[PDB]
Amino acid sequence: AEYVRALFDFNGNDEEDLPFKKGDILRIRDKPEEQWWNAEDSEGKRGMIPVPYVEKYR
Amino acid sequence: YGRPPLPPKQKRK
Repeated sequence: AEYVRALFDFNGNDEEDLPFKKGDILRIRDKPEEQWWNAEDSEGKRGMIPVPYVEKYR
Repeated sequence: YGRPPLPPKQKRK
């Protein structure tokens, strides 16, 4: 799996967004556009995340 | 680096 680390808190705005906290590790499910990816959190919740707010995590 | 603004959503099918 591909993972990213949150650089900032993301409260989200829209129903489809996946909120997260600074430092969280998120799994990338797919990449429907350049700056918004579909991710999954450790609780199994899914949604859109802003790519500028994350870093590759390996 | 700071906190970049939230990116626009392109919302393409």
